[PDB]
Amino acid sequence: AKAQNEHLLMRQINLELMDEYAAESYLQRNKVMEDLLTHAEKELRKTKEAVMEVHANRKM
Amino acid sequence: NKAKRNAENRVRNMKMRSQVIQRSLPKPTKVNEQATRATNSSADDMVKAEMSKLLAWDVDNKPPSVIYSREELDAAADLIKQEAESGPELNSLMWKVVEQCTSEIILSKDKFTRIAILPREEQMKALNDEFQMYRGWMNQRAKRAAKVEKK
Amino acid sequence: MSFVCGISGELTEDPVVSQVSGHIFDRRLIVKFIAENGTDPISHGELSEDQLVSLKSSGTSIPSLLKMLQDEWDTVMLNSFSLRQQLQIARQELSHSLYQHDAACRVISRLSKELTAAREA
Amino acid sequence: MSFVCGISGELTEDPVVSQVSGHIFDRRLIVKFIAENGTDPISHGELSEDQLVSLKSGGTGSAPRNVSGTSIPSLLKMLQDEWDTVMLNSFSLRQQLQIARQELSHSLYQHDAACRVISRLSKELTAAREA
Amino acid sequence: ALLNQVFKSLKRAQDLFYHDYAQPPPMPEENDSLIRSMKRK
Repeated sequence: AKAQNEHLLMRQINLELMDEYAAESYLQRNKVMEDLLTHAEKELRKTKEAVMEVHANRKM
Repeated sequence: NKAKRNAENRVRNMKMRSQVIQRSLPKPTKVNEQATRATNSSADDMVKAEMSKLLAWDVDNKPPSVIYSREELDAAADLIKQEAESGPELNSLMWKVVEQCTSEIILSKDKFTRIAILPREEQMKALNDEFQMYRGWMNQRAKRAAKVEKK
Repeated sequence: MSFVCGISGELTEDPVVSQVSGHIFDRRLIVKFIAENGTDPISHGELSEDQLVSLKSSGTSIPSLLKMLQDEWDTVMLNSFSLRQQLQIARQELSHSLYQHDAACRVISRLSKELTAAREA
Repeated sequence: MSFVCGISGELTEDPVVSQVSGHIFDRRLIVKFIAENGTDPISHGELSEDQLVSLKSGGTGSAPRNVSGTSIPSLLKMLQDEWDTVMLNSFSLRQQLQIARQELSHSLYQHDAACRVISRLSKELTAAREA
Repeated sequence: ALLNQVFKSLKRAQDLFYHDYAQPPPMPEENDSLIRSMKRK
């Protein structure tokens, strides 16, 4: 019962700090994650054309 | 007329207050009615009597019927510390015995007692209520945590 | 060898000593102490991260190690609670002692004034 | 690419790191800087074209980037950051306790104050009761 | 031994603070703030 009292205290301090900064850090996290998705879709599109170009050089 | 003339009075009267006020140390939220009971004959009894007035001054803001200068109290305090001797050093043995007291002392029958002197069934009731107090403190926190979490 | 950190009292994997006091620390705690408090933790003198001298230098089951963490974390938090509980008890003893002292000064003040009357009876 | 150049500030497509800098540059930038100035823009150390290595990703065996946010390293990291906070917290509590516990031991006059009251009151009584 | 004086002193201190016993032990402001500052850093 003493141990759980401190876990709950540290939980409160974490939650209160989380209330200050979670909304910003999650927004910042998404803004980084969005960049990876667009850059991955760039790589996906770039490699698709290269596969298609090989089909072209084969047919030609 | 409102700086130094009254700033002196602000600090002067603060030096008349008890050191518990001046240091902002903890002080009880209500003066225990048992803490003023005395045999009215020992030196300890009149010091306990005056201590009860100091507590009422600091807890209830009920000032004493007589007030003393810092000079009287410092002259009185000088008379103590010139008399007092053999003030014990802090050591590992002292740490051991104070820690033992914090486990040995529990309230029972609405009074603080040794744990080992109580009847066994009274020890069980005391430890039950001691545990139930901690479970109260947890639940008071957990509700606050869940409130913030839900948001 | 076994080295004990002055902050945590635990065996440390990275013992470091400060020139401002000569007490050994875990690097990570003392850097965080310096970064928060600036002083040496034991001598209270000014300290800085460049004044730190590095000292010279198995696994069993993941379900077991996770249970060793659980039990060890409960011990660390139990200690922290007992310190907060003991610290309030020390403050409660202290403030009581000052009240006894201040009440005794009022008694000694009261009696010493009354003792002047015996010279003019 | 995800690499951002330290000097141009752009997301580069020609990532190169130099051994003296420990820092990331565009190839097209650093070669002319070496040509015109022979110097690391960051540390102001010397540079030469053999000190430069170009970054790559997505080779065979290259693990998929974890994006789930949770990870074993990051959980162990924040469990470590909890532990450091609790020890430095506990250390300052232990220091606070030592200060309070020290002075209340030095302040243990109260029985000697009581003897002074006994001595004063008994003198008072003999001085009050002589007429 | 000193334990007698310690016990009686502590007993009086508890008795003086009797009505506060139901309060949980506090967290000092310095310690709460140094937790938060480390977390923010």
